[PDB]
Amino acid sequence: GHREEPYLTEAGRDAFDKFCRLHQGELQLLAGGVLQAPQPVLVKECELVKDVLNVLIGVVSATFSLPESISSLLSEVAEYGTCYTRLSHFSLQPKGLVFQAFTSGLRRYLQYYRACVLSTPPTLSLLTIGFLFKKLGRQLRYLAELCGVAFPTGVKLLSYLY
Amino acid sequence: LVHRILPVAASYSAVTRFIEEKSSFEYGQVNHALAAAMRTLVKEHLILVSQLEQLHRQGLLSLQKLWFYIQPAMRTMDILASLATSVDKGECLGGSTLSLLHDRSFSYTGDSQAQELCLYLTKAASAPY
Amino acid sequence: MIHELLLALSGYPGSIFTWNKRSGLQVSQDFPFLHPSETSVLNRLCRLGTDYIRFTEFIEQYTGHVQQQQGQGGLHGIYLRAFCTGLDSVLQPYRQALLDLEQEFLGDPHLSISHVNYFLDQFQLLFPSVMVVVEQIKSQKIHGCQILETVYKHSCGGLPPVRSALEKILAVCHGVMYKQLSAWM
Amino acid sequence: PDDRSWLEHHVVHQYWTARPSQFPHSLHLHSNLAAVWDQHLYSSDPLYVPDDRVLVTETQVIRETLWLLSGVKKLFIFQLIDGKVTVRNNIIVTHLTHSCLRSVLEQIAAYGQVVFRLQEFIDEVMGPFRTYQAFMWALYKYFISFKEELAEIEKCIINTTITLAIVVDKLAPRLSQLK
Repeated sequence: GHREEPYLTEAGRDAFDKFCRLHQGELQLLAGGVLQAPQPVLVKECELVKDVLNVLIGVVSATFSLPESISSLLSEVAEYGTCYTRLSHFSLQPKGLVFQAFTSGLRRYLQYYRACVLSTPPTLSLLTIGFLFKKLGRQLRYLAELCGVAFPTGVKLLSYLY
Repeated sequence: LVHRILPVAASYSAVTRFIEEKSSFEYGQVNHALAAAMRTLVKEHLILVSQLEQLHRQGLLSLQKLWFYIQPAMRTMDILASLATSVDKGECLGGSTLSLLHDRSFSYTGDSQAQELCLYLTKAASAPY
Repeated sequence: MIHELLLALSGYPGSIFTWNKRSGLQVSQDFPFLHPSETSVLNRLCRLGTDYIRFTEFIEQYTGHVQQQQGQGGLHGIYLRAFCTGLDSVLQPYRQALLDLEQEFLGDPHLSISHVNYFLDQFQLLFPSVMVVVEQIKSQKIHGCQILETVYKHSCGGLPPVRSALEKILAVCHGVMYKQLSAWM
Repeated sequence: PDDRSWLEHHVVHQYWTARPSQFPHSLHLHSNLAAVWDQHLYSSDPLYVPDDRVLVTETQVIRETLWLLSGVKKLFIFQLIDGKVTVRNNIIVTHLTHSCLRSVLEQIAAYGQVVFRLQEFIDEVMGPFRTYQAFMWALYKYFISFKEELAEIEKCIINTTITLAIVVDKLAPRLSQLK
């Protein structure tokens, strides 16, 4: 034998890299050389997922301060956590007193969203985080459209919220 | 994650300095009992930190678990540290800082996390009065 | 080829499967790596992913974009958002299928296009049928309670999977009507 | 070099691309019947004038047939020229001299048109009778398991020797059900 010589449809972790490198170079030529994305993968899978897990905490990571089509995948899964940041930024207060009460009532949901990460993913695939935090990030995102990040206080907030 | 666990050290140094410096008779009878009911909370923080070490020795402790464990004890020490700074700085002593604790019970009351600490501290400080 | 297609079908456009609104996803059709033999399989798979991009796009556009405010049931309004909410939950096994696919490619990287066509044959009929059912609702600006009838008449079909699938969304929209009726009576 | 070396080694490319090839082998009658018969014919002075052929081997044709019978249409070989799928004429295998081969692939193409039409019938539902809808559902139920059998044989081209007489007798109880 020698074999029937596996097609590009079959082999997919070395010819996959070859095709990825080739279409990347083709696009870079078709623009001119002002695009510049090396590495069909890199860093790893788990490292990027842990990076995004830290994005949902709403703080710094290794790729943000808070193929080449990874960025399109990465934007919606980072933008879940950049929405978590805008509710903790709406919160410090324990004038207006009922505004302090409403702001402290937000934190009882923020701690749930912070607890769901680092309990349900102990690093899964990145597409899993994209699917899982759509049914979870949406509920948080409605409240970020709600909150100012000024904001009403007194009878104006007590009547707007009713 | 190290940066968000670090305020409890700053709000432990203040409480332990207030207990040694304010136990003499130039600050008066009320400040003794006030620091005396602060002293049990210092012992309580130490009791927490020892159990976490006993857990850390088997490689079982993480920084995330450390954050979750110290979140109940962060609030208590924060109220104690801010109050101790204010009482030493303005040199308030006697019953003028037994009015201040009655006010501090009111000052943050919207979630009433701080009222229940300060009511306890007032009762203890007003026991010799 | 391997992660690229799963990237495209999930709702983020690929660079090989170029997102258009008039041809949906289309394979680039200019590589000397592709052929009429594999092209047709890729087009058949691309149907489901184009419909999935449209589904997620509509659901995102109409869920959580306002405080529910004036609002009409063709654009705003509680019934249409309820439709989007049910539409995401019926689409959950497609997400599970893509996640399962990547794990199988991790176990063995030599799997062919016949495997993915073979597993995804059961979605292959289910997505085209429900696509026009939501399309007529979107185009005609169907407002109010007529939305329930519009999906209801095509869930009186002669295809069992479409019947179960549309019936779930119709239950979701009944829920919002029932929640409002449970006070007023 | 970089990608072309990976092509030249690990991947075939000799029928899909209009690029002619020759394969070196030991030859010795058991697998050189085509060239031996060609030399016999040429010595008799036909007068040569052969057909254009691009030299595809045997095992590529297997995968193309399994694709046709699974229900995917419009491939490189067995492409329609009247509406009916018919095998390409650029084929010579190094034995059988393509006279047994054209007959066997011709019968298999005659099979492929029948399932081509049915998959076309299912296709025209992707773009009120209620009985047609329940008809294509059962047709579909045959097609999923049938396609699984075809794809399984496609896997065993990747991981032992497969030949024509294996796929015909293996698909005997399906060519019964197709009639």
